[PDB]
Amino acid sequence: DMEEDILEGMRSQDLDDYLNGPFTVVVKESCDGMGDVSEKHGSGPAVPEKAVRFSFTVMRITIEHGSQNVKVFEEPKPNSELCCKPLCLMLADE
Amino acid sequence: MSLQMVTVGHNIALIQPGFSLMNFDGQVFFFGQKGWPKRSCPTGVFHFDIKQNHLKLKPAIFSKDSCYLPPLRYPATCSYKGKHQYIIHGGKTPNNELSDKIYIMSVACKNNKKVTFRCTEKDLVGDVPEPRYGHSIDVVYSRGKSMGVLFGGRSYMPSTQRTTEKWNSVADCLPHVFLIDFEFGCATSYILPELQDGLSFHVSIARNDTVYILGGHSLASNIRPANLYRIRVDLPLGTPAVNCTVLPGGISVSSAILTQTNNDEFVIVGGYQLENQKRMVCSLVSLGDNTIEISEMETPDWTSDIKHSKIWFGSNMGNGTIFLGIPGDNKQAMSEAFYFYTLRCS
Ligand SMILES: [Ca+2]
Repeated sequence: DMEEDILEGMRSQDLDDYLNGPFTVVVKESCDGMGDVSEKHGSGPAVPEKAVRFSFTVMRITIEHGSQNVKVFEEPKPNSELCCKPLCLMLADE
Repeated sequence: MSLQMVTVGHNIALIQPGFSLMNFDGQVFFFGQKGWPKRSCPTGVFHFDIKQNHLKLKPAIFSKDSCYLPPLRYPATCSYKGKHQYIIHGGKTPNNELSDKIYIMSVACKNNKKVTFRCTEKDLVGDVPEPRYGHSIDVVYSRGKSMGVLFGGRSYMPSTQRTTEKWNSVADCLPHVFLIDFEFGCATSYILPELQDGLSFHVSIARNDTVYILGGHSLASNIRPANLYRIRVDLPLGTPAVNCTVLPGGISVSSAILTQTNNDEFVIVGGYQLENQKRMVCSLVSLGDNTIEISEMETPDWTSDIKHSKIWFGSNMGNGTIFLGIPGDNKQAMSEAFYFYTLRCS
């Protein structure tokens, strides 16, 4: 999904636009709760219903050209909300 | 046939489906708590004392030279009275792994109203059975020598046929019979042509030369077979010998709880009749020298909560008393998630 961003990454560091790997992809791992999600309109407090997700984040991407590593991608807003891709969702208590 | 409600103290949450109730000299003990061993009670076992129908759960420490054990959520436990000690094997740890150790549980000092267990472990050699849950273990004696039987339960797929789209799947273990030696950890498996399919959650009664494997649930066919078995065995000085017969008059019963009412007389209280609905009527089994008789009893009166619930679970305390458990209805939204009763046979 981040195709053009990795190509513009190696253009901006002035490598070839065509290059085989290997790229090393440093990936952040995170799992934390989500508190409440109950949609009980009114009547009476139906129940709690705590849910929790499992997620990750493509933090940075490096490559080397023979001898030296070079950073072709760095994610600018790391602990954001737009870049925390969901992997698993469950309606289970933490 | 006298149902009685019991109330629980403050550590009510440690009861989960699949506990174990050990018995030692008329005293009861709890095993298989929830989560891991906490900060308060480091071992996992507990005193299950009931007085005036308001139970408590006091801890119970271990010995100096024991082996601290993970809480097993569906093991096979038998009473091996040869001293007095219980035998735990296999089970299901909190990480949903399946352990493969034999755990031997005995008392080392009971005084000043405080006990001290001496849980040591034992490993099997020979035909080591693959780790499983839902199975049952029993000891038999012959020629002045003791031997333990072990029938198959159910377990995960092996390390080849297990992919992560179906990582938590289960399959019935191979229906052999194992003969295990508690003296030296020797196990020799024997395959029986009279035994066809795997079995899980059965009831196992032993009288000194035989095991009455009644009921049990079939997974690969998804039925409950009504074929009560009888594994008449024999132990010579040289090689051991096993035998089984197929008998008529079994009942479709799985995950029912077996307890001892009189000398050589046992009772069966409700497991599951079909997969969707429940089992309400209870059964009485009386043994003999060579015979086996099952019989109905007088259907003890249930509360409307039991007659409306979908599942229940429990074990026996040993003195002809079954302890069961009902999950509380979340539709009322005011519950402690597990109501309880106790069942006095007498
Ligand atoms: Ca949080």
